[PDB]
Amino acid sequence: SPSYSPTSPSYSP
Amino acid sequence: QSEKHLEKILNVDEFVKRIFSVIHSNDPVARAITLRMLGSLASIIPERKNAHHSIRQSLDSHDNVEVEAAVFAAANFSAQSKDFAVG
Amino acid sequence: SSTVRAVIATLRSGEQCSVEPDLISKVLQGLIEVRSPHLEELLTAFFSAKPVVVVSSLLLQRLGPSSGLLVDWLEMLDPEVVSSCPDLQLRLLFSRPSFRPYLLTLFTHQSSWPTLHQCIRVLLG
Amino acid sequence: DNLLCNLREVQCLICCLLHQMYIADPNIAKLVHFQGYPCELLPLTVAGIPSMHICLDFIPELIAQPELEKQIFAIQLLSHLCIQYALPKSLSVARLAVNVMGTLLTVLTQAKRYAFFMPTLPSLVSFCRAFPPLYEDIMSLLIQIGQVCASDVATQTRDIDPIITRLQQIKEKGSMDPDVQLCHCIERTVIEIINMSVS
Amino acid sequence: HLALVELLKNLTKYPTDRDSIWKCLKFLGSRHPTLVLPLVPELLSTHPFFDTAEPDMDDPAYIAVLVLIFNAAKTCPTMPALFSDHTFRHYAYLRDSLSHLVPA
Repeated sequence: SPSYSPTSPSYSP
Repeated sequence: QSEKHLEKILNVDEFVKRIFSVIHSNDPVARAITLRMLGSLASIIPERKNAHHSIRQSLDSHDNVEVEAAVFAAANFSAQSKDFAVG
Repeated sequence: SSTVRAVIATLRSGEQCSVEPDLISKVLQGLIEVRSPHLEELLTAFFSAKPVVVVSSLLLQRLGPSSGLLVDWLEMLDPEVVSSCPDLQLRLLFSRPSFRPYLLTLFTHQSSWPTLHQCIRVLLG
Repeated sequence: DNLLCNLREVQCLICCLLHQMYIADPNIAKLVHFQGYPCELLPLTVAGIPSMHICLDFIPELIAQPELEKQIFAIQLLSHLCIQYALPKSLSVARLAVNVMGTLLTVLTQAKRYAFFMPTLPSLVSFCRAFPPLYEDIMSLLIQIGQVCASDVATQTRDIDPIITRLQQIKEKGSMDPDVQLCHCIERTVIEIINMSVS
Repeated sequence: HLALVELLKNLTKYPTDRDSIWKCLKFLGSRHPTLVLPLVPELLSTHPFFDTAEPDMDDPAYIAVLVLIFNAAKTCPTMPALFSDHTFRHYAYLRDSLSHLVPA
């Protein structure tokens, strides 16, 4: 996604 | 507009978590809107430490809208939490 | 009080005269030291009709509670922070004042890039 | 002074607008990078626009384009993207770009070899900086390019004859022959790679 | 390292004891500083060249690792530069939140 950095923490539902 | 009704949701953790997930967005506008969400939700999440850390980190950002939203969120969280206020 | 009311009326009606900036500086210093309540009116009437030198020389010199009005004027009558008579403004900003951090905060964000570059050249070299 | 100028603030404002527009439509970013822009803007666009990491999705598609300028721009863009984002997929695309350059060494003609390898040789320094596992591939590729480019130096008579100057020291950082210019570019790129890896 | 692995799997098996386990790792880091120091690249998933993804904060295994690491770094200032940027951000977060465990 273009809105998040590749090193940003992932979202786990 | 619905600040008096958001004290009666009681699934606070996952709701705040899925809002808070887009504090990590590279968009400064999205970060600003999330800071305004956190300040708007400060009545029902005092002493929520990741929100405090996000406000503190966003206060030093280089984007003016994000810093203004962090100031607004800090003004809201300082009214609802004394542990946020002391630091 | 009567003379400052007369001077206010004269500046409100009449136009400029022989300014004699040393006399203006002495009068403003005297009114500051006696804490006249018409100081703001006198500054407004004086600067409505080189005020940078006058305000800078007043700030460089006790001012006490009247320093804030002079700082507001120096911010407002001088459009930049260091643009006219720069020696006095470098003495205001960097020298061996309680209002100095406000002037530094202005000069960092209000002055243009050539002025900032000239300031760092004269400050370092 | 490239930091305290009006140009820097204008660049930051334009980068913010381009970040917003790329978030609003990543296809616009793909179309723009397929069109390409001058490579002087590449460090500015990669550093200043945080949504440039999605360019790694279509850099494999961009490097397959028939036009040589698209492949040059794809390699130059991946050069800065690998410095900005050292991803495993960034390493995969870097390996792909190294293989593409190795293939285009044997596909392109001598004039095309010059016109392709003169801009894309500085990208190998960034590829080595991001991915130290790429040292073997980059050095084998550089040996191949240098040995190819020494042969057509030997083919024609030369005004400066770099074959004799095989024993030269490290030099300090216009009408010369293209093959000799390419040889000097290869030597300069391995100099920067060795200097970077030693430090 | 074996003690940390057993404490982490105890934390997984019993999440209620997270405060006591964090106290354990604080005392283990604070009193065995030099021994934790070579273990740091094995605990924080620090690739030598890859930019690593930021670990999920408020995940009790990851705070438990960080409490061990930061208390080891207090008495040994020899290698605090092994931290990445997000580890420094998490250090600030834990100093703001768990200040009775993580030291300055």
